[PDB]
Amino acid sequence: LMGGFGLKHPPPQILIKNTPVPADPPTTFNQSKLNSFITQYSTGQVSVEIEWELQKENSKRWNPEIQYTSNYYKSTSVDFAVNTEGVYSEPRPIGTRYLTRNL
Amino acid sequence: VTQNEGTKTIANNLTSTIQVFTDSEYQLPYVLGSAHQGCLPPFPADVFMIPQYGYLTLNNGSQAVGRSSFYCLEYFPSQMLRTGNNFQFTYTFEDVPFHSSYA
Repeated sequence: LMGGFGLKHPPPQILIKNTPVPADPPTTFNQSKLNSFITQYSTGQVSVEIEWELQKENSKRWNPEIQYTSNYYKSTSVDFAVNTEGVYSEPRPIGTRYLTRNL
Repeated sequence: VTQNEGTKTIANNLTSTIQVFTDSEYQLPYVLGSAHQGCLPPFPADVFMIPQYGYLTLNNGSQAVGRSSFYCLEYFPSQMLRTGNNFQFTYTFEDVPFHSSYA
């Protein structure tokens, strides 16, 4: 209902945590558990190869159907461009139902 | 057919030919199924004429959206056929539940 694809057996969920580094433990014994730790974190590179299938327009629509294109005029900040601050955004949302496929 | 002074005469012109085809890829607006009239004579001995062809697209009443395609079959292959030259083709269905013809 949020559009997209559904699967009876969808790609899994990836879960991670940082190894519990128990801080300095008491010299003498204690029955309780350890709460003290060392604030730490990590980084890394996320790789995700998504293969894709497609069906291209084979229609004989004689007239030039409509396409999607950035407006060909001159604007201050280019679309999907990075504002002079690196922070970039998206000018507008985009759909797929563009190619005029005969019903 | 010549029409000299209301006095018309129907001669034969075998020199001419005709062009016909079939839409397999279903790129043209399927017209039948709308059950338009002018069907094959529900009778055998009587002959008839083939109805012209016209289709429709998306429209905003008296006008049409750009997403209103346009078609011209003469942009397809057509078995150019002259008299004396026959024409045939072949088709096959696919599985469909038998129309439950029972009470």
